[PDB]
Order: sequence, then C-alpha cells, then structure tokens
Amino acid sequence: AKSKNHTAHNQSYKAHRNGIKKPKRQRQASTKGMDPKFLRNLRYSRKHN
Amino acid sequence: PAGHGLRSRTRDLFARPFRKKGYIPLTTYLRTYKVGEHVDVKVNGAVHKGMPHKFYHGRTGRVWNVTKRAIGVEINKQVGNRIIKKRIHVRVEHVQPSRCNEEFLQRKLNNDKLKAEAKVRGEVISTKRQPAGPKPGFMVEGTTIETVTPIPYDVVNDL
Amino acid sequence: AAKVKAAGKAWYKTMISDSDYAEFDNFSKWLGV
Amino acid sequence: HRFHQYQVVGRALPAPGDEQPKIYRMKLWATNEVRAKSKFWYFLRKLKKVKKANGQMLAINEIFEKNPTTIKNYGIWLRYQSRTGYHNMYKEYRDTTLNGGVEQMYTEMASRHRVRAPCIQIIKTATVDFKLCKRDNTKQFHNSKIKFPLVYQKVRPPTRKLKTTYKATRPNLFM
Amino acid sequence: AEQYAGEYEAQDKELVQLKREARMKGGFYVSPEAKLLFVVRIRGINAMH
RNA sequence: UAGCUGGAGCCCAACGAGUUCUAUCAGGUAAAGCCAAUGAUUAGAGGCCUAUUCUCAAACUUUAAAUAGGUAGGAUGGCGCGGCUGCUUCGGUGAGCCGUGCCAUGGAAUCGGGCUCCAAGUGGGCCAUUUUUGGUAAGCAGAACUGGCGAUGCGGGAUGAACCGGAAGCCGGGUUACGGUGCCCAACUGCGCGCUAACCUAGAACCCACAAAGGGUGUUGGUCGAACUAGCCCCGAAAAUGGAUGGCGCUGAAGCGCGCGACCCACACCCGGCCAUCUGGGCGAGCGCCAUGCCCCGAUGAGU
Ligand SMILES: [K+]
Ligand SMILES: [K+]
Ligand SMILES: [K+]
Ligand SMILES: [K+]
Ligand SMILES: [K+]
Ligand SMILES: [Mg+2]
Ligand SMILES: [Mg+2]
Ligand SMILES: [Mg+2]
Ligand SMILES: [Mg+2]
Ligand SMILES: [Mg+2]
Ligand SMILES: [Mg+2]
Ligand SMILES: [Mg+2]
Ligand SMILES: [Mg+2]
Ligand SMILES: [Mg+2]
Ligand SMILES: [Mg+2]
Ligand SMILES: [Mg+2]
Ligand SMILES: [Mg+2]
Ligand SMILES: [Mg+2]
Ligand SMILES: [Mg+2]
Ligand SMILES: [Mg+2]
Ligand SMILES: [Mg+2]
Ligand SMILES: [Mg+2]
Repeated sequence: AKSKNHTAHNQSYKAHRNGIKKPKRQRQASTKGMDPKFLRNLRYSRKHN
Repeated sequence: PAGHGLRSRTRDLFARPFRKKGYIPLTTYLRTYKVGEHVDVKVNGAVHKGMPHKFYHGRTGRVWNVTKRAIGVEINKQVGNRIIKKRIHVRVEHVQPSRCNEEFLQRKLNNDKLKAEAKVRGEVISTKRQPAGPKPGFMVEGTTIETVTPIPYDVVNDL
Repeated sequence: AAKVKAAGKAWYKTMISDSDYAEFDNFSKWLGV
Repeated sequence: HRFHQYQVVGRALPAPGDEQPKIYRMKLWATNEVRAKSKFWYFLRKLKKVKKANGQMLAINEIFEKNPTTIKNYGIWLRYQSRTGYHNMYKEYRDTTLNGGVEQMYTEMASRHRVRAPCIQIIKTATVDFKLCKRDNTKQFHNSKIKFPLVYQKVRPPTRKLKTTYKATRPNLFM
Repeated sequence: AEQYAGEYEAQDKELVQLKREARMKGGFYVSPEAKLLFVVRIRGINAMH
C-alpha cells in the first residue's frame, strides 16, 4: 500500500496559531562568539576602571 | 547533506553579473563596518572563502562581530513557529553596507534642527511624517481640449 | 445676466461637441465623415 | 432614463516633465457617474497612455436632450465583441431622446446577437435627417399619412383592482 | 453647534461660487478630493483569505 | 520526536501585528530574444565569406515583469566633559567600555493587552479556484499557495461531505444573502423590446451531470462589392426494464438575450426578553451578609 510522500498543507496555519515568535529584543546582546581578543581586553579594561 | 549539497540550485544565484567578472574593485575591500551597522548580503561566486549559505543571499542584517577578514552578521530565519536570529561570519567580498536606514538617519538630524527652531521661537511643532492624502481644490484655465473616441475595429491591423 | 447666459451656452456647446473622425482613413465612408 | 450621456474631462497628473499636460474629453454612456468615470479611465488607459493612478479627473457633466418632445432619427456606430472576433456595425433608431436610442441599441444587441453591455463600444452617435436615413423600418415611419390598425390589443383591466379569476362571457376585441 | 451649522453652509455655498466663477472666465474648477469614507462590510466571515 | 491542543499558573502593560505606506536591498519565473553567446533550424541574394530571411529551447540566454522575499521608520537615541584597556595605531591614533552633566513633542497610517511547567489526541486524509509533473485519459498517480470537508448544523443548487450563501444559546418582531415569483411551492400568469417554431422528446439554473469537424435558398441582424460575417433554429446526433429541464405542463412562453418595479425567502443582519461564559465595577467606626452573597455594566455562545 502506497501513501502520500510530503506536503506543506496546513503547516503555515499551524505556524500562525501562536503567530510567528520574534525573539525578545534585549539590551546588552550576548558577546558569545565574538573574537576572544578584544573580549579579554574589554574584560581587563572593566576590571581596572 | 540528506539529499541536497551545500551549493545546490545556485546555478543562477551565485553566478556573476554579465560582463562584471574578473577583478574585484578596491571599494569592496576598504569599506568600514562597525558593530550595530546594517549590511546586505550578496554572495559573489568568485570568492569561495567566507561564502554564506544560499539562504542569506538577499537578506539584510546587523553587524555583531568584526574580525580580520570577515564580519559577524545577524540575520532572522523563520523556522516553523518562530524566528531564529542566525549569527554567521561572512568575508567582506559577499557583504555591502545597507541603505535601509539612510533616509531615517538624515531625517533624525533634520527633526533635531526643526525642533531646535521651535525652542528658540517658543512654538510647538510635530515633524512627523504623514502619508499622501487628498489634493486641495484648484482651477484650470480654458485651453484646448482633445476629444478621445473608440476606434473602429480593423481585422488586418490586429496582429 | 447676459454674461451668465453666454458662459452657460459656451459650456453647453463644448459638452455636445463631436470629434472630426478624420483620422480613421479607411473607415471614413462607413462612418459619417 | 436607464442610460445617461456624460462629458468626462481629465488629464495626466501634472509632473515636472510637463506641468501643464494636455486635456482629454469624452462623451460616454453610463447608468450613473461612477460608471461613467470608470469607463473614461478605461479608454484613456487603452487609447492614450494615461491610467487613473497617473491621471487627474477634472470635470463630469451630464448631457441632456435639447427637445425631448420631438422625434429624431438617431444613428449609432458601435464596436462589439462576438463569440469569435470583433465587428463594427451601424444601427438606426427613432426616439424622442438619444437616451432612448442608446437603451434601444443595448436591448437590440442583447436580443439579435446575444451581446452584453461590456462587449460594446459606442464609436459615434449622431442625429440623421429623414432624407439621409439608410435602414428600412425607419423610412417606413416617415410617411406623413401613416395609418395602420393595432393588431395586438392586450386585453387587461386598468388598475388590478378589477381583476377576477372568472368572467361571464368571452371578451370581444376588434381593430 | 450654531458655529458648526453655519459652517456647513458657506462651504457648500462657496463651492457653488467657485465653480460658477471658473465657468465665468471659461475654465474648470476642480473640487477638493474627498477626505472621509464610510466603509461597510458586505460579505460574511466564511472562507476567508 | 517537534508542531497543533488543554490545564495550572505566574509576570507585567509600553509592546507588538499573516495589513498598508515611505525608503532601500535581493531574485531570473512569466514574457521576450536569436536582426546577441551555446544549441537547433528554412530559404534565397551578392561576391568559403558578406548582408539578409522563415521558425524554436525544462536540463539556452543579453534584457526582464506581476505576485511573493529581507531590512529600517528614535526614549534599548544622541552630545560634551572625565576615566580604563593587558586590544589597536607613528601618534589620543582608533575600537570599545566605565563615570558624569545636558538634550531628545514621542518621529508614517491603521489596529490592538501580551515567561515557565505538566499532559492528551494526532502522525491513513480528502475536495475546490489558480500554478504544476507523469500518463491518450481517468471520480488516476504526485507537488506549490490558500480555503474547505473531515469535526458542521442552517438557506439555495429537485437530489448530493466539498458548489453558492452563511456559520449556530431559548425566543418575539423587522429585514436581507444565495436563489426565485404558472401549479406542485411561499412570492407577479407584473411592466417592456426583440429572437425562436423544433414533421429529432425544440429549449429551459456555476460546479453538473457532455458533444465536434463540417453543413442549411429556415429565419433575423450586419460588412464589403458589382461574397462574407454571427444570433436562434435544423442536419451531423446509435443501446440495451419504462423515464425523466425534478414532475405536470408551457409556444405575444411558463423558452433564449437584455431591463424595470415590487414581492418571497436562512439558525445570516437589526431591536427587544431570558439562560450561561467572559470582562469590568459597587457594598463596614456595618440598621449587618448562604461576602463561597447580592447588585450594576459590556461583549460573547459551532464542535469529532
Ligand atoms: K535531483
Ligand atoms: K529579450
Ligand atoms: K541563437
Ligand atoms: K506522537
Ligand atoms: K444562418
Ligand atoms: Mg491515492
Ligand atoms: Mg503518511
Ligand atoms: Mg542524513
Ligand atoms: Mg463562500
Ligand atoms: Mg531558464
Ligand atoms: Mg517562454
Ligand atoms: Mg505529543
Ligand atoms: Mg477521522
Ligand atoms: Mg465522518
Ligand atoms: Mg423574523
Ligand atoms: Mg408573461
Ligand atoms: Mg441538478
Ligand atoms: Mg456550424
Ligand atoms: Mg427545476
Ligand atoms: Mg437575544
Ligand atoms: Mg460551544
Ligand atoms: Mg468528546
């Protein structure tokens, strides 16, 4: 017995029930993934303020 | 992976524009990007290091990191229910500064100057944009008027 | 009053004017040119 | 009257390129003003290159019959779309107003050719002297001694209060 | 309320004078474009895009 | 397993938005092109070459839409003064950050109240407008966007999961949608112009319940001249129980095309009463109350 393979039917309706969620705009965006140089230096500058 | 490679169906997308191949101009290489700036992503197919995935071609995002040969760009991606703020690193060859806020940046300076005048004169003003609306009444002088008529149908001249 | 009437008659003549119809060369006989 | 004649005046929007654009006028037949302006913008878009979004509407005025108590002969040149192709034809009518002739034209095209109002374009309207009328059934009513009987009477009560299901005798009608 | 009632007139009347004067010197006066709409929904809430 | 759903909350009220506008990016589908590259492809002309020429492309393309895509449209901003850095520069040179004093009429339209836990069922789908692949085709087989049925009654399409209208507490009154007004059947045998005559069962409601090439000196409108065109009608037109514009029937129609006025008509819309849900309120030196109560206000009511 064969069946259906793929469809996007009803998927966007499902996606909008709790309508598309935009991430929370936060002050002080995370510094993860920034280059470690200028990251340790910023840490040293803050420590010596 | 899983049926489609990294550069699948990019035959037209990553090709260079017509008669615009070969050397890359120096302007591409000495533009300055800072964290918080807006940039458009446009892959060029002659530079294979730092190449972003085909999804980010034609998307605009914020600069969040700057390295020696690349910048960090933050781009929204809708994945089912929500938007994921994707963070990718792209070489400067595939990125250009965005003009999506150029009209806003000049307007902010002008609104500051206009409100400065209202401070001097003591008035209260708005400096807030308003959409195009209904035109006011006006008069037009008596001039030549051309008459427009439906044209008789001609079979021969239809083609 | 007479100037009022003349403007109304001038306006009425413009409203009821008819085109030359001379630019339809091959349909000139079929039309009332 | 079902149909009215309007004179619609408009132009392209004044732009720095011209700033005093040309003025265009049309005489259009429509049921009201909103339908007259729409048909005007239809012809301006197709004949000139000015559509409603790039244009300005200046004036719209209804034309009226000068003498609605006399009988005129009315010629109409029209363009219509059939099931297979486009054709133009000339029609003649007798009416006290050109409004009646246009209503007559639209009714006749609907009956004889099954052509609806959207598929018709009035090329030209005019009044024709009885010496220059071309179609038959218009000349035969130019007889000054015109005489004939009424061959279909339509026996009916006058005001629907006098209507009864039954009658005691058959009607007598004669002509 | 007296001020508004007398303002509805002299606005209708002024447009009558303006149009007459335009014809008086042979031109067209263009009425100001409408600024207000009344919008009424004529279809139901079934099978909506 | 994630998504869709319920329950429990809790945290708060400028934040947003399945929308437009202003600005700014990105694209190679439709169309087009070959008189541009790659490929295919007909014909002559002039001297293999030159200038033309007919016709083409899902795995061709210089150009190149519509519709969809992304970003931005301030109080989470800006400017001085002063500091810190182990980073950066020839260099206070920069990149940032820290402190501090000032400035910022709220920066287009419209609309609006919106972090975590635990868990159910589901994981056979089907149909329709548009786009679209395979196949001669299929009530076939497979994709894209949206809606619908499934899970849903109610009015119309005679009848019918999906078509048209419209979604719903129990009622009174008024009015409509779709569809209709000869009878069945509530509402005109209403007012008006044409066309048709069927000796084929003439014809007569989207989906829909079929018809073609081709014909006619049937008839009625047109066009071009000294035949052509297109309306209705007729031929083309053959299946098995007896039979179906739904039936009877209808011929200045009760058929076809186009109008006018009124009328009929849904659980839809409006006003009103009542039940419930939700929202927001009032009630103590209490003559004071199933306070888990009573009173007031507004909206709402489909369900496997
Ligand atoms: K493949
Ligand atoms: K082209
Ligand atoms: K070619
Ligand atoms: K499961
Ligand atoms: K015929
Ligand atoms: Mg199947
Ligand atoms: Mg399955
Ligand atoms: Mg895998
Ligand atoms: Mg519907
Ligand atoms: Mg292509
Ligand atoms: Mg094509
Ligand atoms: Mg689950
Ligand atoms: Mg089921
Ligand atoms: Mg079932
Ligand atoms: Mg009622
Ligand atoms: Mg009748
Ligand atoms: Mg049926
Ligand atoms: Mg035939
Ligand atoms: Mg029936
Ligand atoms: Mg009620
Ligand atoms: Mg319920
Ligand atoms: Mg249950």
